[PDB]
Amino acid sequence: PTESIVRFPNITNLCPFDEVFNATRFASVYAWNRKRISNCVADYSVLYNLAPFFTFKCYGVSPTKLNDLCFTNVYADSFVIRGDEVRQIAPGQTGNIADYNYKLPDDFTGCVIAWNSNKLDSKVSGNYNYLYRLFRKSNLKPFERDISTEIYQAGNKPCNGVAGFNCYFPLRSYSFRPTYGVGHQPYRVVVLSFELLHAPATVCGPKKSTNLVKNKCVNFNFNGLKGTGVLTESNKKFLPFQQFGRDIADTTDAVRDPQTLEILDIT
Amino acid sequence: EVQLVESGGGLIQPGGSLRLSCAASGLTVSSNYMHWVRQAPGKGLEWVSVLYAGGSAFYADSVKGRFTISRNNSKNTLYLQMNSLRAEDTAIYYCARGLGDYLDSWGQGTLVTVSSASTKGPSVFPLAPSSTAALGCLVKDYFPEPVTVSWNSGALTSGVHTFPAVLQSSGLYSLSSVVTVPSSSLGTQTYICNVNHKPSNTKVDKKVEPKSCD
Amino acid sequence: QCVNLTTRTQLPPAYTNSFTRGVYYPDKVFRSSVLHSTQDLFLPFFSNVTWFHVIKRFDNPVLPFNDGVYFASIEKSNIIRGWIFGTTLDSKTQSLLIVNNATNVVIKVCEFQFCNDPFLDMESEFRVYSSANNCTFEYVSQPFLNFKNLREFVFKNIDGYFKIYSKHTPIDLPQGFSALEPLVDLPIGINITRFQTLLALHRSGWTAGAAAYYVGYLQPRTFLLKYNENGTITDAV
Amino acid sequence: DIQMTQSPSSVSASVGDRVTITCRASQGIGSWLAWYQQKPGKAPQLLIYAASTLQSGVPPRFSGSGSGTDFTLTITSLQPEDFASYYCQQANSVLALTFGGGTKVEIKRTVAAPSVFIFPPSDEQLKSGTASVVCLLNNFYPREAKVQWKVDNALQSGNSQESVTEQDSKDSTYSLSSTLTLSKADYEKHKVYACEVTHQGLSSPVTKSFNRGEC
Ligand SMILES: *[C@@H]1O[C@H](CO)[C@@H](O)[C@H](O)[C@H]1NC(C)=O
Ligand SMILES: *[C@@H]1O[C@H](CO)[C@@H](O)[C@H](O)[C@H]1NC(C)=O
Ligand SMILES: *[C@@H]1O[C@H](CO)[C@@H](O)[C@H](O)[C@H]1NC(C)=O
Ligand SMILES: *[C@@H]1O[C@H](CO)[C@@H](O)[C@H](O)[C@H]1NC(C)=O
Ligand SMILES: *[C@@H]1O[C@H](CO)[C@@H](O)[C@H](O)[C@H]1NC(C)=O
Ligand SMILES: *[C@@H]1O[C@H](CO)[C@@H](O)[C@H](O)[C@H]1NC(C)=O
Ligand SMILES: *[C@@H]1O[C@H](CO)[C@@H](O)[C@H](O)[C@H]1NC(C)=O
Repeated sequence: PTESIVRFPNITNLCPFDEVFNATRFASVYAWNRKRISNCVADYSVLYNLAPFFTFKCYGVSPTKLNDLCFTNVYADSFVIRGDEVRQIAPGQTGNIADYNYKLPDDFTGCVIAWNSNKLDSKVSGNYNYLYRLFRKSNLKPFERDISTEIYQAGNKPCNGVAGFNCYFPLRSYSFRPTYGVGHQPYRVVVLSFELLHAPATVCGPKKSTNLVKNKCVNFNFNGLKGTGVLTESNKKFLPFQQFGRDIADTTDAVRDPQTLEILDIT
Repeated sequence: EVQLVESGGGLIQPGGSLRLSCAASGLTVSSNYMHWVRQAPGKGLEWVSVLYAGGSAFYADSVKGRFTISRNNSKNTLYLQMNSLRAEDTAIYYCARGLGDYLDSWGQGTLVTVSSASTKGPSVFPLAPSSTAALGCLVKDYFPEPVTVSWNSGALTSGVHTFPAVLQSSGLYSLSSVVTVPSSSLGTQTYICNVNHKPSNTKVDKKVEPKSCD
Repeated sequence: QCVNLTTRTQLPPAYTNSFTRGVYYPDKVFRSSVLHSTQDLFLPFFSNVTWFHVIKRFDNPVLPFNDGVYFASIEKSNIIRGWIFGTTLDSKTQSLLIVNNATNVVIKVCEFQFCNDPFLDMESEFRVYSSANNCTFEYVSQPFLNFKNLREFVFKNIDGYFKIYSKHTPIDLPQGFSALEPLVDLPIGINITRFQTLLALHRSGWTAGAAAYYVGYLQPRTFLLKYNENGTITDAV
Repeated sequence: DIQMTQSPSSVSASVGDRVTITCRASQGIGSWLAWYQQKPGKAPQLLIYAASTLQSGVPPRFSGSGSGTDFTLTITSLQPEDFASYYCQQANSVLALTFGGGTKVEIKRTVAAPSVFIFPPSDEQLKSGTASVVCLLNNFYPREAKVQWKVDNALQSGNSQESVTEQDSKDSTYSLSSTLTLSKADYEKHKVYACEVTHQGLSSPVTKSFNRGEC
């Protein structure tokens, strides 16, 4: 009568999204940390169920199909960005952040996640713990980070690191206070990057199971194998690290699920 | 050590184009942020465009279109592209360089005027004093700005009140200028009223006399 | 970083035939009490297998990885630790590394400046690499382990998968049969040219015990398998 | 998006006084304000940046402070040369500059009251097709001076344009001139012309009304 869903194995190791989204200190805007996430299962539904984010604009992907399709590797970049600059994260945007701090290609896959962080990253006075690049002689290349401590120069004469006229420090400090406006509030933004290569993927996502049905002619689906029969135990003790059995006429006669490791005769 | 030279301003039709040049002496136009400011007469400053150190251009809400900036490294001079104009677009501008959130360098100012009319000769209107006292002249329908007025070929300098130009509803310029005279010197000395300007090169001389019957 | 060796003694390779040793599990699908032939990569019977011996002998030759390699070795006290696969074994190409120390097994595939004699030296000296760079796919797995220990390993590379088959049994090449169970599947997908191994030498210069290993090639031949009701694999044809 | 307003418009103070110029912020912006001073007919110059620091070329007589929403421009000593408009400037995340109104600083004078001096139109103005009549105001303080024209005991609005002369260095005298435009056919409809002003220096307003064609 009904349909039994696929009995994929137990929940394996989870991707470290807890420490990414709840770290006690985030990296600077110019010195943004680069982290690679792989060899786990990705679950974006649990983060979306709480819904603490005010930005969900994504191009090329959909939240419903995130659990179906998957890529080779996941890259995470976490750094504090105010909402004005946040609205500027789109690839079709220009400015100081989009051309001197971070760059996104036109064919970028994925999007970023931003949420309000007015409580954290602030004190009674102005917080000067975060800096950003302001002056550059050329457009920033996509997907790369440059950390230069040299004194930026604008005048014809060169200055040897002094703080004189026509040349100053390119980096500038932030001012985070609780009395600032909504648009000047400091938000915590994490970049979710997706890259697809010719190599097989290593992180896609987990899956659930259903209730057992016995002594009934109910169609099944075990590890992507479709068939009809009655699920009943037997005495066919088999060797481990196998998926399913067969017969002379290629018809499946036994399959084990990675939950109880039973016989589960097909017909 | 910083100096900015502005040129290209003048009187142009609203349905035309103008060339703006901003020359930097001790600054390079392709290594720092560029700032543009505008200031209509009778009010404060306003922002029209900002050019970044890269290939990024930004404009205000009223001027998103019909404005394009383009810098050149051949002679370190900035060029501004314009194709359309409005009635309120005439103002003074000061191209300048500065850092983020504040600018320190500044330049000179070249006036720009947009109108559907052209240069026209003025018409000095005499004023009849009432029989202290006030004496002066009325200037009506003079183009273009600016104009100067002299009393007794510059001999009279006390009590001169040169009022600024004011725009009427018909888009023409009217100016007034009066001086203080005593009642005992009405028939003693004669004052000549001279109004002239370079673009119209008009030479008009007018004398003023108190009214006797009219 | 490594020290070059000079006292190596030249010795021409020898060949010893294999006696029905290359039979392994055809696929993850379990079958029993049936007869079937598969079209996969197998080691042909009555072939020739190159013989290498390490005792004052120090050997680490270079042979091409045209197809999957058959690696059988008699080993005592964990003489060998792992193997490295790379096109040129330098910083301009991607190379695979397998290292098994006394604690665990880590699979880490990055680019390294390999030297001509990468070996191992208690175990507190790792002279196998100098420095790393950008890479990915770092995996940590469980340990894979009178001569009394015999270890057999099968290496395959299809659809970018580094399938490895291992089997440990107690005891030249003795006559018998064994089954190579599938253990770990690694989707790494890199070019295949070489299968250089790693050797560990005890420091007292240095003295090493008796050790030997076998190298073979796999060819797409046809084999007939007779299965058992218990599910094990019997002798083939 | 963001709108900036300045509460002071025209403040009168001597050399030994504080201008107390402030800029009102609708949103919360702190320590990101700059003040600019421009002279009549001269280019503007920077005074302070980030509302706390002082420029090297700017003398240290200028002071400014503000935590999150209110800023001040108190000056320790006022000089006759330092008498110009001040503007509060706030930038955006895309370097979108915003400039609001300006406040002019003068000295309390209130020396006298304006004097009305009307002038009949000339005879040659009749042949020009347009007749104009003007009345003048001089040495009046403060700037509140209505220049409305009452003809035939009827109020008139939107016909005279105010013009305020510049300040001389010695006396700092202000004057007002207004030009009224009327068609030639409308001149014969009326019979007098007058302008009225209200000032604190005079107990009662002074109205000078002259009839058409004679005194
Ligand atoms: C971060 O902490 C909050 C507070 O408990 C929690 O709701 C949220 O799920 C955490 N983030 C992740 C990614 O688990
Ligand atoms: C899978 O998880 C369930 C629930 O915790 C547990 O009972 C079962 O033993 C697990 N299976 C394996 C193979 O660990
Ligand atoms: C294997 O190769 C060796 C030398 O290359 C040769 O002597 C031997 O005959 C070969 N084995 C067979 C079965 O041909
Ligand atoms: C031994 O190997 C494990 C994993 O295989 C690794 O974590 C550890 O650092 C290694 N120890 C040494 C001393 O290299
Ligand atoms: C080399 O490093 C860069 C940045 O660190 C990375 O984008 C790139 O994918 C790396 N290349 C390889 C082959 O891993
Ligand atoms: C392996 O080499 C072939 C040609 O020698 C090349 O086309 C292929 O891309 C290589 N594999 C990888 C994963 O780069
Ligand atoms: C086959 O399985 C049965 C049931 O477990 C067992 O009794 C028997 O010994 C097995 N056969 C062999 C050869 O081990």
